[PDB]
Amino acid sequence: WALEDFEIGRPLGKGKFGNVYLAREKQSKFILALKVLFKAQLEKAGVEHQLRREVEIQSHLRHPNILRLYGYFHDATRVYLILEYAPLGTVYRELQKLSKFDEQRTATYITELANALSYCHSKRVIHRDIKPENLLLGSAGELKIADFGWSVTLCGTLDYLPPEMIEGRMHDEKVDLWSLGVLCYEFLVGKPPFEANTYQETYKRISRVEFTFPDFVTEGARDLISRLLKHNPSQRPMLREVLEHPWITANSS
Amino acid sequence: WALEDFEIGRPLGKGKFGNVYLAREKQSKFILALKVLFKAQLEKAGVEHQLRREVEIQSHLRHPNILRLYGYFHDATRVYLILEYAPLGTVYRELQKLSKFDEQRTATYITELANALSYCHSKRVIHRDIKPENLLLGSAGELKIADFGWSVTLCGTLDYLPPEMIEGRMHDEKVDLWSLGVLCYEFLVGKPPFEANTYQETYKRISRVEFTFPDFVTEGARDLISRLLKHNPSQRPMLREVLEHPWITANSS
Ligand SMILES: C[C@H]1C[C@](Cc2nc(Nc3nccs3)cc3ccccc23)(C(=O)O)CCN1Cc1cccc(Cl)c1F
Ligand SMILES: C[C@H]1C[C@](Cc2nc(Nc3nccs3)cc3ccccc23)(C(=O)O)CCN1Cc1cccc(Cl)c1F
Repeated sequence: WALEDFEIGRPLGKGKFGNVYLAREKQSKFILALKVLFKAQLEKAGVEHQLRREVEIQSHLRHPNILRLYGYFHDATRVYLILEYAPLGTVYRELQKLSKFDEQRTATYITELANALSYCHSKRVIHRDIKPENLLLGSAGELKIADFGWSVTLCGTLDYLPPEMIEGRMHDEKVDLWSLGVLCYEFLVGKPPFEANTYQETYKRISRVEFTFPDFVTEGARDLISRLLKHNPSQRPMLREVLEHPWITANSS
Repeated sequence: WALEDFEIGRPLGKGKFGNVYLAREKQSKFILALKVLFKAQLEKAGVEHQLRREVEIQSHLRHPNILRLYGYFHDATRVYLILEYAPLGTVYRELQKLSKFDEQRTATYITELANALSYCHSKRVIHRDIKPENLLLGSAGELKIADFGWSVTLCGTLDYLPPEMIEGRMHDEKVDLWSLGVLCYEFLVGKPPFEANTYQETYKRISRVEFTFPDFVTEGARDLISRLLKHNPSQRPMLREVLEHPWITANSS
């Protein structure tokens, strides 16, 4: 794989880490997206190890609701990621356009997200927080997790370590349950549940789990969102509980 | 401060990070220990930031049961730490020499440790795991914590973070309560409570908190050790509870 194998189109975002472009593989004429990351930028920020781990994880993820990584390559200064192109843009842009989503559209997206996350959980892969600007849309309107936000000793010290230092990240697998609650609310309401005018007030609202619903949010949607937005991570439902929630099964396409 | 200000004596340990030596300040003839760390070694291991934070914390710690950092200095390639010299060596060496400690010696050391840790807790400083080889002894037999094992955002992301990602390290302040339990047991018994022939068996014993006491360990010592060695960090006592435990108040000098 080399840069010359691709015809480049319009930019699809610019950042300090990498630029993304629409591209076409020259031989096949297959449309895709090419992300170019600069090695020195990744090294200077101490994110190069984190990137390699996320790319290795992402290589084995094949799901309709996860943005596909077709392959990758590099040269002396840059790493190139060959990605699926999602033609309908972000869920964030769609929410801006529509103001808020109806219950069918929302339950469908939540199902797609929980399916992707359940598929990853079965491979012992968990995801961190999820933002709607990192959720892309395919030609048939399928949502695509596109952030790559995945995660999978000193001598003579084991004897002295407590269980929490050796058992690993205990309930880090529950961060994405809280993200589904925030997204389900944001999709129905048009804004995230803890949004406030200042950092301190936003922090207070999340830490105390202080949120209310507009009157139009229905009983089923409130029940699901209230179960997802638990302060204690272990009390948040399993993804299989989300997929079988009656508001989800009634409204999801 | 410069190297020429000190007369160097015998080595007090050698490692890939730094060498320690007995030293005497030339003008005052005051005995101390000088630790020399190589900047390139610290940088290559990605421990240089961690070191600066621990040294900054350690600069403000003045307690008879914490090894004193008198000051520090550097040149082009190395960082020098000017430390208190503890003439009676480690608690680890004393335990080897005596086989095990009596209840008075043990309760006294536990008190000294809990006092140091309580003093740090009041300054919002917590400690990680504690090993007896990092516990030194002063001329009057006072134990000295000497490991420096102390500890004190993306745009548009706060709205999407769960409480556990913003509230910080929740109960990391409880690791050192588990260390006091392991040390109290090791001091009375002569070996740590979860010691086993293999890594897998040691891991199993800590994770399941599977330990027993030799018949000679008394009721009071069992009560304290059993309260410290709780799997759930939040259920371990506060340091003030350790200091007021009747086995401690009865046996501590
Ligand atoms: C900064 C924005 C630019 C972006 C451009 C854009 N992309 C597509 N489809 C793609 N399929 C693959 C990659 S982009 C379709 C578009 C349709 C109309 C308008 C802009 C479009 C947008 O404005 O929606 C995409 C989202 N982020 C970047 C970004 C964020 C996370 C991950 C990735 Cl990989 C990423 F690129
Ligand atoms: C590898 C061993 C070597 C050591 C040497 C030694 N030190 C002292 N007293 C000191 N007061 C200040 C620093 S050393 C007294 C001794 C008495 C007899 C025999 C050896 C002695 C030992 O064998 O006990 C000390 C413990 N660790 C090193 C070590 C570990 C953690 C922190 C530090 Cl700073 C450190 F140096």
